[PDB]
Amino acid sequence: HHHHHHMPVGVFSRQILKNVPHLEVFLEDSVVYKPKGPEGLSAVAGWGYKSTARKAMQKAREWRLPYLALEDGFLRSVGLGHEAPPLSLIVDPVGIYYDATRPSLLENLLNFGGWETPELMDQAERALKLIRDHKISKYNRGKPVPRGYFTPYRERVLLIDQTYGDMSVRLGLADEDTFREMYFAALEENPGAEIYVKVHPEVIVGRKKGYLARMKLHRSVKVIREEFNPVDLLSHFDRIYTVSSQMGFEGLMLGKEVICFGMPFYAGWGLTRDGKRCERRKRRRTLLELFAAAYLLYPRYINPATGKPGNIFDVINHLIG
Ligand SMILES: Nc1ccn([C@@H]2O[C@H](COP(=O)(O)O)[C@@H](O)[C@H]2O)c(=O)n1
Ligand SMILES: [Cl-]
Ligand SMILES: [Mg+2]
Repeated sequence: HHHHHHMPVGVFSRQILKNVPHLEVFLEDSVVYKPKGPEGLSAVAGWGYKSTARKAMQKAREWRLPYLALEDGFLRSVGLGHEAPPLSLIVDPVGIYYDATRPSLLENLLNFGGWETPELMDQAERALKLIRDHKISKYNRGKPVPRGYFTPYRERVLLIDQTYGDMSVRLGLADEDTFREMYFAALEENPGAEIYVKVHPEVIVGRKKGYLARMKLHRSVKVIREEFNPVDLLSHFDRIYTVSSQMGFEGLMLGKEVICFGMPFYAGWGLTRDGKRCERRKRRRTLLELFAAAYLLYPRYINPATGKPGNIFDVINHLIG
């Protein structure tokens, strides 16, 4: 009893526990809704930058309590956010991975270490191979790219579109017009190539609007609105253009050349071609090291079969079946 406490985490939105019934399992603490004061609390938590989340941040500030930034894990589910609960959860008491304006737990892991062991790196190799072999991604919904869709050996590049309102854009040091710059930069650099734009799945299903999807591009540009498996789609390109999408890291995991126009969580470590700078990120990292911290250590996994705390391999085995 000396090594544990009964001090719960405060939240200011009932929507968190609604969308994540196993929230307390992820947090390893109890949750309480709208506490009137800090006494008895071990932290406050919020989801993204919605109104209620910013109120939680303010209370953390007021009360001098840690603020836990909660997000869906990098491996989330078989289905989009509105289809099922998340299979892993990111819980960041420092900042949040997509916010390049401050440190985050993930950035701290990458900068200063404390975790690189032969045993962990072996696990990372195993998990990375399984994800590549089984074409696993965040949502695991898309269909395969049929043979004949792409012309063999034809030069082509891929631009990744995102959802309007994505906080990772502006907190990744970019803005709405960065997507237009990314497009014309790709044109100028690849005069002989075909240009493909992949619309975000949430925009395909009509729940959100996109940046590039709303633009009027040259008729020769091929805008993809079919719901292809993203890692299957990526296999048909060598060079990827992205502002701040997680799909850029999925491309990096497949060894593609990733040109970043924002500063996402995986940029600034020496593995990407960066149009932005982040002086706070100093240590160079290999892909395996970046993957180990970002996918194995940083998220909190549940064993989908038991509802109890687990690891990345529990979710992988669940996604395969
Ligand atoms: N244009 C896009 C952007 C993202 N995605 C998928 O959605 C996930 C989340 O991407 P965002 O970071 O852009 O929301 C990606 O890791 C990828 O699996 C996609 O399939 N097509
Ligand atoms: Cl919230
Ligand atoms: Mg998203």
